Amino acid sequence: MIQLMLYSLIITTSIIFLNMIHPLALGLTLLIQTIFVCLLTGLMTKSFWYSYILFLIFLGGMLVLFIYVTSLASNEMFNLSMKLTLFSSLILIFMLILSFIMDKTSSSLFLMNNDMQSIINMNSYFMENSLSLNKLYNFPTNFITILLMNYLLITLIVIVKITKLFKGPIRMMS
Amino acid sequence: MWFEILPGAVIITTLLSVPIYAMYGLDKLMIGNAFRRNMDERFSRVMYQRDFRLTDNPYKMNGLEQIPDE
Amino acid sequence: EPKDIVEVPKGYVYVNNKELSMEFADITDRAASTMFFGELLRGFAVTLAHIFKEPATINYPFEKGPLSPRFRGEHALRRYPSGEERCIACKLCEAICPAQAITIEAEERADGSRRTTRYDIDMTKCIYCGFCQEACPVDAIVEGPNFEFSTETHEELLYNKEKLLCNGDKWESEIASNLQADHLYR
Amino acid sequence: MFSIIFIALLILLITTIVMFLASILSKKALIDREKSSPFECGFDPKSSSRLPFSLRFFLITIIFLIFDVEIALILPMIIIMKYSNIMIWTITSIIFILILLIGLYHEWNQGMLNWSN
Amino acid sequence: SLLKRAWNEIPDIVGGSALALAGIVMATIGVANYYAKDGDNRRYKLGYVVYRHDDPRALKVRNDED
Amino acid sequence: MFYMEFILSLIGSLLLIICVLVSVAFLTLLERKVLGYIQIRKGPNKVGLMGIPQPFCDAIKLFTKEQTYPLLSNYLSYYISPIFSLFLSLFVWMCMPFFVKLYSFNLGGLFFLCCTSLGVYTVMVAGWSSNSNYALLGGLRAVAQTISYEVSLALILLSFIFLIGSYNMIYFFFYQVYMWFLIILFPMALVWVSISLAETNRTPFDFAEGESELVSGFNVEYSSGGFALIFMAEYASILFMSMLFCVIFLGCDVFNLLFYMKLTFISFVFIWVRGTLPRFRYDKLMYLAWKCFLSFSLNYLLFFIGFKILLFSLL
Amino acid sequence: IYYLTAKKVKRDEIEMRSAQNVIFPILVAERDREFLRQLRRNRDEEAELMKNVPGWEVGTWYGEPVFKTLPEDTLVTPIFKEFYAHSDWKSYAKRAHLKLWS
Ligand SMILES: COC1=C(OC)C(=O)C(C/C=C(\C)CC/C=C(\C)CC/C=C(\C)CC/C=C(\C)CC/C=C(/C)CC/C=C(\C)CC/C=C(\C)CC/C=C(\C)CC/C=C(\C)CCC=C(C)C)=C(C)C1=O
Ligand SMILES: CCCCCCCCCCCCCCCCCC(=O)OC[C@H](COP(=O)([O-])OCC[N+](C)(C)C)OC(=O)CCCCCCCCCCCCCCCCC
Ligand SMILES: CCCCCCCCCCCCCCCCCC(=O)OC[C@H](COP(=O)(O)OCCN)OC(=O)CCCCCCCCCCCCCCCCC
Ligand SMILES: CCCCCCCCCCCCCCCCCC(=O)OC[C@H](COP(=O)(O)OCCN)OC(=O)CCCCCCCCCCCCCCCCC
Ligand SMILES: CCCCCCCCCC(=O)OC[C@H](COP(=O)(O)OCCC(C)C)OC(=O)CCCCCCC
Ligand code: SF4
Ligand code: SF4
Repeated sequence: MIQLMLYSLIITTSIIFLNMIHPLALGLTLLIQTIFVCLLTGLMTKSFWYSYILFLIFLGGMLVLFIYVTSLASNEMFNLSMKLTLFSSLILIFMLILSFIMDKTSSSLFLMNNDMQSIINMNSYFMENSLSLNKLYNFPTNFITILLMNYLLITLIVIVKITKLFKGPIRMMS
Repeated sequence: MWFEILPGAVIITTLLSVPIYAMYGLDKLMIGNAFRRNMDERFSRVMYQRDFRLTDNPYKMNGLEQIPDE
Repeated sequence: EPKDIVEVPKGYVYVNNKELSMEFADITDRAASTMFFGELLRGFAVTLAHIFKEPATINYPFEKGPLSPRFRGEHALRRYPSGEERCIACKLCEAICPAQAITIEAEERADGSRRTTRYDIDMTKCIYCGFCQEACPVDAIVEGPNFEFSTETHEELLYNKEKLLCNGDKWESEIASNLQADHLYR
Repeated sequence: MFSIIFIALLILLITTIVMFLASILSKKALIDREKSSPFECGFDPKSSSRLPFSLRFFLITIIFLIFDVEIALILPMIIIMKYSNIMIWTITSIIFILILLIGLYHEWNQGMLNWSN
Repeated sequence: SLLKRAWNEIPDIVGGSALALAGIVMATIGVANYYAKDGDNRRYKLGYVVYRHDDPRALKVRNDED
Repeated sequence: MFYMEFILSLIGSLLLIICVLVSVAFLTLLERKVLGYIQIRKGPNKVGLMGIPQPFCDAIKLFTKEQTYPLLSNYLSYYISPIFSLFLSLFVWMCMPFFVKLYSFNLGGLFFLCCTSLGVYTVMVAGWSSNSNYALLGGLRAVAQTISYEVSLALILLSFIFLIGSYNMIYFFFYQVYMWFLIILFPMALVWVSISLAETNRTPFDFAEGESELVSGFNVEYSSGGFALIFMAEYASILFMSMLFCVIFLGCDVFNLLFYMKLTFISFVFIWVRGTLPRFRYDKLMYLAWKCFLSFSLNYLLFFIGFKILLFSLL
Repeated sequence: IYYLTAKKVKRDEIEMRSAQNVIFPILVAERDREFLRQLRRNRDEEAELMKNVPGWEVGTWYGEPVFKTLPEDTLVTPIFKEFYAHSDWKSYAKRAHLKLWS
């Protein structure tokens, strides 16, 4: 029931996100979108780690983007429309009705949770995020992690090169 | 002089001690066990499923009186 | 001891003039005070010591602060011990009132004595300076000890002759004690 | 997590009831023309706050974003120590923190952690 | 020369570098102590493992005292 | 899951919310009393019996004064942000380690970091939507502050987690049965005290609400309920990081009254730093949390990586 | 002192893991007996329900076998949805939503 509610909320916020001209409307819409996407991703995995990781990522990213909102397109008009509110309300109540009259066994995800796994699975009895995150630090794929460290260092070098700090601060009509 | 700081501090000490100790009563009123079952590990959750399968109360314990005489 | 950048003259004190020591002991001392917050812990220790002090607060209005017999407060018009009002309408106080708060109008009284018929003080134009106290030859106008005379209305802070006479009648004992204990200073 | 959703909705509901009770029990006086105006320390503003704002720490913000996704790869290895090869885990962990120290000290050497000015 | 300037201006960096060098030495000591003995064959094993007598993993099983 | 659980989880969460709110009120009373006693003067003494119902005087007045309807603001975004600020500042308190099963937070550090990042989002939304220059400056100062302390707060937390081996804060109790972690982590007792004041926007890092650099910071257009929920959100954040100082550095036991005495003492320390040290500049804050705190966190993380490999071979 | 404390915590964790390892075989024996009983019940119920569909055969997708290159008498473990294909949402939320509710 909660998964179908998250489906309906993600659909309604995606309709809202496709229709917003103002960057702050897009920012708040993608705030509630990443909240609902973080909860939905959690439902699929045995543990709740990557939802938390994705939330730290997408709250570390738009924290910067608001500073660029206040530095570029700080002055732009909001335009509320009754058509979008009526459309979102009608679609939202229609999908809550459709989710209430639906069989929730057929609409549930086939991905296995921590309790959907059987009792005979001895790997399920370990600590909940151990075997999932193991291959980041194991022998076949530590070199991809090495490549990611060097990639992030090269990324930082690129950011320093193409954002020249000695040219001055950035604003509109600089 | 300086002891008047202690009114206004003990209230922070007492009231924040409220939501733990009250549950140490409020479980014992209805659960019967002061500690409700922790669900951190998968095995504790599976054995909680076993207890709630055996009895409607998972905190009611089946002792040796359940076992038939043979 | 740290050295001096500029040699001081006689009778002068130079602040921020000591060179920072480059020997290992002073560098380790300032490094330990840097990473372990030595001056921050000293300031916290001084502050925690002054938590344990006695407060200097006084329980107003049960406890009132110290004052002086020379204190300048509400203007008041004294009277003689015989009962006659002391003021003789000479207009020295209004001539010396530097914000021109006092307004005096006078005529001959029915017994022939020189008396006022209007003695107004704009208490919102007063600065409580005691020039009328020093200018008065018969010691009529004084600054009474009263300072709890805050009003709700601007018109009540424009004293008439009758309000000043009522202040002189009400505050007579403390004004008499202050002019007993203060008159040879003036 | 389903209980956390319900208690988060209950906290949001309780805070909205608290704010609406603060609005209902507030004193209802008539709105003056210059009461609603922005404060601006008692005078006229001369400029709206929607005027563009100068950013002197753009490089620090993008370095913060890069370092935060670097934080997102450190958090696994608390769990991974007890279940992996110790040699490979130490090579990855000490090489990760030393590469971060090379990057941070190199940008400290260039002075790119100082605000543009 | 440069150590006195770094110890005067940025002493927390010097203390952190000493702590990190001590950590690198202790990591080397811990890895060498782990691989000096049979560290891959741990005494207590996660899960329920049963070995037959003809298995090559059977004679590697430790018989220490708790 | 048993039905009674849900009921007792709801009851314990609501009781925790009510007790944290009244403890926020008495924390304002405690700050106004000892912060006076930091100086020579006294605290509130006249109203009520001995100043005890003084937060009730402060709460009756702020719930009855006129709501500001500002002119140039976006009112529909200005009205909602203190509600969300109080909502996350009370929602973070569900992470509290109960010895009973309140909530089985296996990932309590990540939950704490998420609500920590979201509280400053409410602060910077309330700063922008007031449409005042001082409010926008306080909001941008709050964004620069959280960009300064966020990665430093995370890496320092990881070092404590390494001493635990798990992300569940009740496992802080088993590793502190013989002694407190104040012996080991005294430099990050200082560093976590520095970060926790930057988390709660408190002196020496008070740039989001400045009384001398700005005029009340981002609270310049908030009055009579919006300011009240912003103020309780800030003080509940102060109570939460006082609790987290007591969890990590001190004993994580909750069945002793000494834990709540220690929490009142760490709250007194939070008042005590404000009454002694002057405020920084946020230039020096950004130069501090990027060149000193982050470098020390990475270095002592290396020290804990080596010490945990040394300890694991000995076991 | 932290090394001694970690020794004590490791001793408690090893004792708890030993209790788990000694309790588990009874639980998995009960699991496999109830699993075989429920598999027999599901095979009977699928044969009862699909008697009207002409192309349906028991255990195959319209005559096509699900799993090939296997022995004829093997048993692969069915998925979680086929195990609860004859039950309401209350059983699916009773089993699958254990961690997410508490
Ligand atoms: C030389 O040149 C100069 C001049 O020229 C001469 C000048 O003139 C000036 C100008 C200066 C002046 C005019 C005077 C000088 C100024 C000063 C001295 C100011 C400095 C002093 C301070 C700032 C004070 C010290 C600081 C303190 C004490 C910190 C605390 C201060 C506060 C304001 C906090 C109080 C606010 C509160 C308490 C908010 C209220 C909210 C609540 C109480 C909410 C809590 C709620 C509850 C407890 C209960 C709620 C429960 C609920 C909802 C649930 C319950 C439910 C149930 C069912 C029970 C200057 C600067 C100058 O330089
Ligand atoms: C009962 C408790 C009572 C006390 C309670 C209060 C606790 C103490 C105060 C807590 C915080 C108070 C509020 C925040 C104050 C912030 C002050 C601050 O940081 O100022 C910036 C100042 C800046 O330094 P500065 O003042 O010297 O500035 C000049 C230098 N530049 C400009 C280059 C920076 O201080 C620091 O940053 C100091 C370092 C802080 C972090 C500690 C690092 C320790 C490193 C490891 C040491 C290793 C030793 C050797 C080991 C060898 C092993 C082999
Ligand atoms: C195991 C393999 C390891 C490989 C390397 C791994 C990564 C590095 C690990 C630490 C090694 C030492 C790093 C020293 C450089 C730190 C960064 C630095 O000093 O940057 C230059 C800085 C620029 O100044 P700026 O930050 O702009 O502002 C003024 C100061 N706040 O300018 C200053 O701060 C001026 C002060 C002098 C700067 C140069 C000092 C170099 C000294 C090196 C030796 C001493 C340090 C170690 C001593 C203890 C060792 C146990
Ligand atoms: C994570 C991000 C999430 C983002 C999405 C969040 C969405 C949340 C839901 C949004 C709903 C929006 C509904 C808006 C309705 C009001 C619109 C509005 O703007 O109203 C204006 C009104 C007065 O403002 P105005 O005069 O326009 O002044 C501005 C001039 N510059 O403003 C007002 O009067 C202020 C509002 C007052 C509301 C009072 C409601 C009536 C009382 C309700 C019951 C209260 C009961 C309390 C006691 C309960 C006891 C059990
Ligand atoms: C209005 C919402 C504000 C944002 C909340 C963000 C929460 C942290 C991010 C996240 O995904 O956390 C995953 C966590 C996962 O749970 P945990 O892994 O923390 O705990 C297990 C859970 C009963 C064992 C402890 O979920 C939440 O925090 C629930 C959020 C509810 C939101 C309600 C409104 C849609
Ligand atoms: S005290 Fe000074 S200002 Fe006041 S009435 Fe006397 S002369 Fe005038
Ligand atoms: S100086 Fe004295 S006597 Fe002369 S007019 Fe004034 S009050 Fe009267």
